Amino acid sequence: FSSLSRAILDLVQFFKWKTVTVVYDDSTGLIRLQELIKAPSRYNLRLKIR
Amino acid sequence: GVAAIFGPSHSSSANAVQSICNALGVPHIQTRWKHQVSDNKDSFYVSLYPD
Repeated sequence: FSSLSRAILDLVQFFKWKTVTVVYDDSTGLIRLQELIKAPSRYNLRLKIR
Repeated sequence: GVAAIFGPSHSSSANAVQSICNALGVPHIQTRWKHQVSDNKDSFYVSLYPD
């Protein structure tokens, strides 16, 4: 998930999004998507984690 | 022959000692935080570090 989190981040820029709503199921899923959560630090996304 | 095991104090090591202490019956007293997965059916452990 160092590569899968960069692949999901390429689809939220090819589709030109600004507000995503990342939904996981268990607490390990934050580690599986930590390259997507750190994205508003440099890009123009707006995360709402549920 | 012991009565309690006071933790190896690390997330990769405490999960291995917890499943031993759950098996043999002896309590396992933890003093640090540990990622406890949702389907870990263990009962012989306490954690004194604040959740």
